[PDB]
Amino acid sequence: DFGGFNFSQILPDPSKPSKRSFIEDLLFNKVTLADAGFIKQ
Amino acid sequence: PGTNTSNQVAVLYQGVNCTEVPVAITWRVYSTGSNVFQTRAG
Ligand SMILES: *[C@@H]1O[C@H](CO)[C@@H](O[C@@H]2O[C@H](CO)[C@@H](O[C@@H]3O[C@H](CO)[C@@H](O)[C@H](O)[C@@H]3O)[C@H](O)[C@H]2NC(C)=O)[C@H](O)[C@H]1NC(C)=O
Ligand SMILES: *[C@@H]1O[C@H](CO)[C@@H](O)[C@H](O)[C@H]1NC(C)=O
Ligand SMILES: *[C@@H]1O[C@H](CO)[C@@H](O)[C@H](O)[C@H]1NC(C)=O
Repeated sequence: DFGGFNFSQILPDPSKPSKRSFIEDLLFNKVTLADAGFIKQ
Repeated sequence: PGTNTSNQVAVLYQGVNCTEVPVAITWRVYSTGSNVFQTRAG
């Protein structure tokens, strides 16, 4: 009850395995990385 | 930790998988194990 203001799209989403928000997921999807370097999985 | 705190140390093999060090077996006494722990860093 934030006086009618909405923060759902920027607050964490518990459903996903990662606790990123909707917009954070959008940003991570948009930016593409290279040379992961994660035990060369 | 600090040298005067203790002479005990731990060794991290960056980007190395915990099977390669046993496979190899430079000091190698630490390769015996009993404390091997695979992390995302090595
Ligand atoms: C606060 O955050 C946003 C907008 O400020 C709202 O998101 C969407 O709001 C409506 C009803 O409020 C609902 O839309 C429905 O979502 C379901 C689940 O994804 C979807 O299947 C439907 O087709 C429909 O789109 C839903 O609550 C929510 N999600 C979507 C995709 O729109 C939110 O409702 C606002 N609520 C609060 C308490 O602040
Ligand atoms: C290590 O630093 C000084 C000198 O070695 C010593 O006085 C101090 O007690 C030691 N620190 C710890 C946490 O043991
Ligand atoms: C390499 O390390 C990962 C854990 O980060 C492990 O899942 C995988 O089995 C290892 N690959 C081997 C030993 O070939």
